[PDB]
Amino acid sequence: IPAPRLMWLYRNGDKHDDGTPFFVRPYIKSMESLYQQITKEITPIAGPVRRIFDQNFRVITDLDDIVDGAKYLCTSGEPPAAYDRLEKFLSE
Repeated sequence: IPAPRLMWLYRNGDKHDDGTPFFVRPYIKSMESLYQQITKEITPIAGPVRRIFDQNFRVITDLDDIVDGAKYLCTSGEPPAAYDRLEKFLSE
């Protein structure tokens, strides 16, 4: 049983978002449960979170795929924002 993994959450389309740290507690078992807790934290101006992308724009489909310390782009069902809005999300 791992310790709670850390996600650096980025608000889709908010080019000034410097990232919001979020700890995935071990009880979270479904994606919708995770989306709900993430929505509470970052409150996207486009509605509750429905999609989370890693920095290679792969959609997260299961909790086991989350990487401690990785950065994630959260959308409300829209595609990722234009590239020039993604500089902070995409920086190493």
